[PDB]
Formats: sequence, C-alpha cells, structure tokens
Amino acid sequence: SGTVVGIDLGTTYSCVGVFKNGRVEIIANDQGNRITPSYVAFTPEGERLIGDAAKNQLTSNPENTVFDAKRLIGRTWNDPSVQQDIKFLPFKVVEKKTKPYIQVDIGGGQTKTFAPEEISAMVLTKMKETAEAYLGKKVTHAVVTVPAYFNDAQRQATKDAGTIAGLNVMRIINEPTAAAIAYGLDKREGEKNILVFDLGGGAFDVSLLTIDNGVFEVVATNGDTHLGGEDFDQRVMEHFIKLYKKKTGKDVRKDNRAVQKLRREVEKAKRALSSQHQARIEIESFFEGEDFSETLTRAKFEELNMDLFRSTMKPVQKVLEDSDLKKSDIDEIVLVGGSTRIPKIQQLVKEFFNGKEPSRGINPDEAVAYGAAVQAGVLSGDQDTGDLVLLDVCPLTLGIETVGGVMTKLIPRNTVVPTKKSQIFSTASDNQPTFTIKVYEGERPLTKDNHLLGTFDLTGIPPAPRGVPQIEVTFEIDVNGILRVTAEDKGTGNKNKITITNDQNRLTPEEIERMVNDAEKFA
Amino acid sequence: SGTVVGIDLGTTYSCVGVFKNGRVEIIANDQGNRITPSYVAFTPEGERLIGDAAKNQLTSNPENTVFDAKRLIGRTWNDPSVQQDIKFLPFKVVEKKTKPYIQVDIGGGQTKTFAPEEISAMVLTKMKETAEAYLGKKVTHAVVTVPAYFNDAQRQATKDAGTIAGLNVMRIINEPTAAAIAYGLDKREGEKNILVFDLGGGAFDVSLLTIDNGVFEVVATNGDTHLGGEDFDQRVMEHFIKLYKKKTGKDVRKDNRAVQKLRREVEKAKRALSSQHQARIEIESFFEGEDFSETLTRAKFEELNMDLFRSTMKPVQKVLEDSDLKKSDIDEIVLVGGSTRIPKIQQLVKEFFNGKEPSRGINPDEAVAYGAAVQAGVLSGDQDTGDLVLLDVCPLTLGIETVGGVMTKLIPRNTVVPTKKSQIFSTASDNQPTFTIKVYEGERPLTKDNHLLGTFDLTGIPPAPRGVPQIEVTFEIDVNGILRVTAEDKGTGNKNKITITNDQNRLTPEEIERMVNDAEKFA
Repeated sequence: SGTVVGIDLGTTYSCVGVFKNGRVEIIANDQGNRITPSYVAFTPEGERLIGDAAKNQLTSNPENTVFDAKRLIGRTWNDPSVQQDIKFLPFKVVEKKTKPYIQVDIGGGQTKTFAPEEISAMVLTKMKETAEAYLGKKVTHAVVTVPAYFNDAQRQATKDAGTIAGLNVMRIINEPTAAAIAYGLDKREGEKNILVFDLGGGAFDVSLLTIDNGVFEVVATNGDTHLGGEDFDQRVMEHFIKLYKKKTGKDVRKDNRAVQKLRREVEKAKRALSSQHQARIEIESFFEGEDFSETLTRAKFEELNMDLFRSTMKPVQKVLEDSDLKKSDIDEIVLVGGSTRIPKIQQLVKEFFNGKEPSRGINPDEAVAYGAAVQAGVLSGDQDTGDLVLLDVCPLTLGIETVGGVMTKLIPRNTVVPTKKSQIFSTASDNQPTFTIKVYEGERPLTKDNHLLGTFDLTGIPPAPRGVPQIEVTFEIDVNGILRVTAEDKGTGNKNKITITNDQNRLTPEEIERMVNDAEKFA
Repeated sequence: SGTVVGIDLGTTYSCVGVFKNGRVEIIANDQGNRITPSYVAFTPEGERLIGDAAKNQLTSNPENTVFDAKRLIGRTWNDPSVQQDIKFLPFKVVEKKTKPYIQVDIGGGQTKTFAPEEISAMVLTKMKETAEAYLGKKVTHAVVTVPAYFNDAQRQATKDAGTIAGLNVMRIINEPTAAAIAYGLDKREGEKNILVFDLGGGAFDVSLLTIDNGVFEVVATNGDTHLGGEDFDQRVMEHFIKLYKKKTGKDVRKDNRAVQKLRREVEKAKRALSSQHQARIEIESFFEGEDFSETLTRAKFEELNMDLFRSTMKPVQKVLEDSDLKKSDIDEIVLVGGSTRIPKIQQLVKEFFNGKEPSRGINPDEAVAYGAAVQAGVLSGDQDTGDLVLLDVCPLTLGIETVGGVMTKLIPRNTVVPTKKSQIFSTASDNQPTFTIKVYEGERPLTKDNHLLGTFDLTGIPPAPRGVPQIEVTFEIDVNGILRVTAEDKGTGNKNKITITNDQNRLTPEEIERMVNDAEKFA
C-alpha cells in the first residue's frame, strides 16, 4: 500500500526510515537530524513548534512545551503511573471523563486541552513530513513501534495518533522486536535467545525475546521507566551549574538561555566522550558579559553517573531470572539507544556476559526505526500481483511391469496433464506370441511394491528373435484425468488398450502421501 | 435407564407399553387384557384385588371397592371437585390434615385410610408386574401420562404413586401429547393444529395442541369430567333392568351377581355394535332359575345415548373458540378412548369437521400408553455412550493468488489439522525470474474478496519457457495451529518461506461467519 515508512515514536526522540531500492534509509529532518525530539510547543504569539525548535526553547516556556506524551498515551487518569508522572511534568495535566489531557495556552491566553495521542499525532505529522520531503511523494502508510509492555489501549491510542497524522498504521510492532529485525535475527534457524538492552533518552527497557522457527516471543521485560541519557546529561548540568556559581557567584538556573546553551554543549560533550577522553565546553556570551570554558573528562563523566550506569545491570539479572536463563543461554545481545554508545555502558554489558560481543553495524538511536522500515518494506508487497500458474500434474509415476517384476515408467510423477507418453518394448523370448501389459502407479522400483491399476494382453505377435519386434506402449491422460493405455505392434498395426477410471480401486490421499515419501529415490 | 415403560394411568382403565426392538408393544395382563381396570378391592377375608378381579366384584362389595382415585389425586379436601365427587363415590372419603383419604375395611373389621396416590400406586404396581411378566426383567423406570389440566400437586402426587410402586417416573407427560406422539405428529415440519378428542371410560377431554418446529403447546382444553363410555353402559343397563322387570316382575338392581353379569354382557354388546347393527345378550342362570335373552340394535343403543353423544360437540366448539381457530385450521384429528370406536361418535366428529378423516392405525384405548412408550424409548437412550470424535479442522480455505487475481486453494476449509498440502506452480512468462506468493484466507474465487495473511518472493528462477519450471508451494499447519508456507524451485532447491501467526491481522469470529456463508459455492 503506497510508500510505507517505519517510525520509532520514542519517549524523547522519534526516527523515520524507509526501505527503498533494496536498502533502509533513515531520513534526516529539515534541520539535518536523523532523530527528532518528541516535543511540541506553543509560543505566546500562537506559533506551533514541533521537534528541534520545540525542545530548543523549553527553558523559557516550561508551561506550554509538551514532551513525554508517551508516558500518558492510552492510560486512565487514576493509573498510578500517571499520578507519579504529573508530579514532575512542568505542563498542566488534567482529568476529562477519567482520561489525562494536556492543558496549554496555544497563544494570547487561549487555553486548549490535548489528548496525549493528539500531541503524538503532531510528532508523527513531523516524521511523515520528514519522509515526504525525502521521497517527494505523499506518505500514507506506516509501521509504528511501541514498548513490548504496552497494553491494547496504549497500542490503539498510538494507532489513533497515526490516524490523526494522516497515516494508515498497518501494524504496531514491539520496539525490541523491531531492533532484532533490524539485525536480521528473524532469519536465524533454530531457537535463539535475544537480550535487547535499550537505554534511551528517558527510559531503560531490557527485553528477553525468543526467535523459534519464524515466531518471536517476548518472554520477559524489565528496566527503569525513568532512567535514560537525559539523567546523565542532568548529572553533568548539576556539576557545571555548581562549578560556575563557585567560580563566579552567578546562579545560572533561573536564566533559561544560559541553561539551554549549557544543555546543548553538555549533550555534544557526552557524545565526544564516547569517542575521546576529554571534551571542551565553550559558550561565548554565556551569562551577562562572560563566556563559559570548562573541560569534562570521561573519568569525571563516569564518576558523576557511575551509580546510574551500575543500576542498569539489575534489570538484566531480573529478566534472565524471570526467563529462567543462564548468561551462556543468551545467543545475541542487541544494544538500542544513544546511551549504549557510552564506553562504560558497553564495558558493564560485555563484562556482565563474560566478554560476549553485542550486535554491531546499526546506529543504536536508529535500530528500532530501521526494523520498522524493514517490516514496512515487507507490507508494501501487499499491493503486488501473484504471477504463479497452477499446474495440473499426475500425482504418482505411472508405468508397466517389464521382465523381473520391474516398474518401467511411462508418465513420471509431476508430469503436466493432459499428456501422451510412449516407449518401445519388445519380446523377452524368440517368437514370443503374446504380451501381458500390467499398468502400475507408484514410485517403487519393483511393481510388487506399487499399485496395480489393470492388465490387458496384446496377442498375435509374429515370430521374430527376442528383442526384434517393436511394440509401442502409450499412456494418455485426457482433459478429464482418464488414463488410457495402448499397446501396438508397429510391424502389423495389431493394437489393444485399457481405459482406467477413478471409480474403483483408487488410492486414498493417505496412501498417496506414503507412496510420495519414496519419490526421488531413483530417477 | 434400564427397561423404561410407558403407562397410561387412566381414570377407569390403565395401559402399559414398551418400545422393544424397533416397535411399541402394548402388554396384555395375566387375564390377557391390554387394558386393566384402575380398581382396587379388599374382600371381607382380607384379600387385595387389583384390576379385573377388583372390578368384577364391585356390586357385592360397594364400600371396600376403590376406583376413580384419579379424581382425588393431588387435591385438597375442600376442592369443590372433591366435594362434588364424594357425593356419588360409594366408598368413604374423609379429611386428614386438609387432604382426602379413602377409608376401607381391609379384612375382618380393620379400618385403613389410603391416600389417593397409594391406591394409584397399587394400580401402577399391577401395570409394572404386567410389563415384568412380558419382559422377564425388573421394570424400574417409567413415563406416566396425566391430563393436560393437571396442576403441579396432581403431577407430583402421580409421581409419588409411581415411586411407591417401585418406579422411577422419569417424566410426566400430557395425555393428548402422548396420543399425538403415538401418531408421529411431533415429526411434522411447520406449524400444525391438532384436535385431540378423548372420550374415555369416565371422562371426556378435548385438547387443542400446536406442534411448531419441535415444540408442543396445549393451547386450550375443554370436555366433561363426568361423561364417558360407562355412562353409555349405564343407559343400556337402565333400559334392560326396566325391560326385565316389565317381562318378569323381578327387580335385578339389589342382586349384585345379576347386575355384574348384565354390565359384563352390556359392555361386549356395546363393542359388537361398533362392528355390526345388532347384538344378542344371553345370560344362563341370570336371576333365580331363569335365563336372560334380549337383542340390542345399534339404533336402540344410539337412541338411548343420542343426547350424551350430541353433547360431545359443544366442548369441541369451545376449544376452537378459546384457540381462536376455524374448523379448516385443524390439520389433524386424533381419536382417543374406546368410545371413539362408536360409529355415531365417529360420524358426529367427521360431520363437525365437514368430512375430514381422523388419524387411524392405533387402538384408541392404547394410543396414550403407545405415545408414553415411544417417549420411554427415547429416554432409555440416556444410558448410551457418545461415540463421536471432535475433529480439529481449518475454519477457512487457505491458498495463494495465481494469475488474474485467482484464489488457488492449498488447504480446503474443514481439512483436518495438523496438515501439510502441496501443489506445483510455474511461470506465467518465458524466463520469468521471480514469484510473488500471496497467502489468502477465504472462500471467494478472486483474492480481492479474501483476507491477505502475508507475502514473500522466490527469486533466482532459472530461464525456461513459461509453464516449464516446477515450484512446489507447501502449506503446513503445525500442532500449535501456526501456518508456514514454503515455495521451492524443484529444479534448483532454491527455497523461501513465511511463518503466519494468530497475533496481528486475524479475522474476528463475526468476519469468519460472513466468509463461511460463501463456502460450498465453488469446489
């Protein structure tokens, strides 16, 4: 159905891929970013920001900047998860008819309430537009991913977000399953145990998947719903805000612009520290007159976060326990999320699994969208036409008995019918005057083990040395599937035949499959 | 449950049948009679008589001969029916704890009180013993019939009579319904109106039954609780007692033996007059020295009874009115009771219904027991074992799309699963390099109208003329109901497959029944 895209609708970031011309392409947005913040903002002037522009003004507009809608989507107001989450979300969440709604000022002082799926719809519209800019065609169809623990209400609300965004959501698939598909682990023969370690922007999900003869099962899930890359950013932000106040006496926290510039540089520093052992954070015109200039070492980054990093191992032990599996039972480790680039995190996981290397080759921020895009590729095949022709074929070899009780085939099994096949036969003895033609069905080399369909004689064979007379035996299957066997002395025109009908003495479909087992033993 | 008998527990006569070896047998008692008087008597010597022996000494022992217990059974003392009936019953009926009891001398001068159901128990014991003598086995189970107008108390008291007699009364069924069942009217398709005209020994019951798609309803009942064959006997008895006194001056009424012999001959005369137009009543040693010898014509029999005969039509008009039916609305007329053999009665009924013939073939005295015996036959099936095996079958045809958007089946609907089915397919075009296998579910001939389960390709088909390559497509449903579809080029071993799971995109039981409606349109 049309161009089908794969979308990772993430808690903090979303990512869109397309299977095009034999490859998955992860599509950069209009800012050149291959991931887009799951953020929506309303400015005082009534401007609607989605993605990077929404996230890069959160500090100055805390009330009318919406994020983490995925924490609320498909949930009731009195869900204890919702009651926890609203405590630290800076925008207003209210109950309407037992459901949570996000209340914002959309411009001037005009209050609106949005369903979580309406905020997610705006994020999915941005992902759709990103894909449309790249493809230069309208995108109408999508595969959208969700956490394995999402219930039916959460899956349907996610579908509804896509519908509102103008997408036919053909399938909702589990995030860890999408990541496994991205690495082609669905093409494994046998049973494989897959550990998906997904340390994202805002949440940590560990999933134990089994793949067994083409069937994926989510056996166990654990993690921490409030541990992610942004928490490591927060630890570094805290450090540098303290440090700046010590060194200048200036309190950065109440200045939205200063904070936003520091967050920005802190994120780039974190990425650099995945490639090298120190990063310079430099901000010209940082606070009042003065610049910012500090170095962050990897050691300091690790020290500020080591308790958070170490805590990621406990959920892994819990899914192994819940799955009743040993570390040695894990066939594949799949790393998902930006945070799995952190060398300390890679070390902790590898050490936990006694040196086992994880899967490599796909950007961990992009693996879920990649898998969704692969699955989208398969579903666009729904529009193709079946270019197969059914053949009518004879189900079992047909032949006659030759000297020694030998099955001599005239019509091989899987011959297209209707058909006519002939072979030349002769006498076994000098001046032999008669032939007995015994018609057999079956795959076995000796007719004692095949099914006798009928017999007839050819009499009055003129005298000749053995092997000299030429008798043509013809098997024909007509358009009605009736078998006629003719024997003709080519020297005289002397001829006899039998008509064999599917009336009496026909094998059962059971008996046929036992006989078909002995097909392809001899040519 | 064991040998189950059917018993008509009649006001004046009872009848027992058994369904044995494909036929109802109505069982003769030890006197050779297929009906037994509902009579119990206690002689001065303490002998207990039941049936024919009780009835054939009523004249000499009026106080300790009990009959018509069915008029009292399940009723309270102050029921106006009971207060009417005790006026002309010759045995003593008394109140104990608000219920009627029959008080008799059981021998010597020893007074006993019997519940009506205890008298009926003694009659049911005689019917049980009649059936046991015939079957040469103990009879433990029965179907017993009651008037349609019997209330719950009357039905339970009848059940209690059977329990006391050593019978498990499996079902109480209505007399007119039993008669309808005897004539197989329960096997009628559509709605039928049945008029049951039951002119018994002591009571006249008219019932309008509907049979509609296997359900019997008693719509309306009427009749005369005190009009029966014995009243026609009484009219003839009166005539001949007057006639004898005129001709001899002897008053027969006070001589029990003379009266009993006349009753006897009067009953046989009545039966004869249903077959011929005169009957001779001859009694040697009738009264004192002298014999009796008189002829009764049918004309005289009819004349003595014509007012009683004519009165049977009024209840018939009343049930038609109460049922809001026309004479032409009656589909079946069922005659029940000995008295319906009387030609005048048959004439009156046929004339009332403008020449419509009643049901024929069952003795009207035996039709109710016959119906009970049929119903008993069905209930003995309660002891049989279910010799059916549940099949696991595939609910909808499974197949692939062939050229033209054609549904080509691999697994027909109602195929037993697990299963594996194969067909051979080929190319539509010379040197075609690829197949697209589209897996469909449904009964419609074109796949646009069926449910798409999934697609996959088979690539790298070697060059050959169209129709030459042989690609085997296999559908297998495993023990878990998982569908796997394989396509294999038999020339190369090149193979691909899809696993289809009941996770996503599965039809609803609603959608399945709409599709099942189109099953069996094409083979």
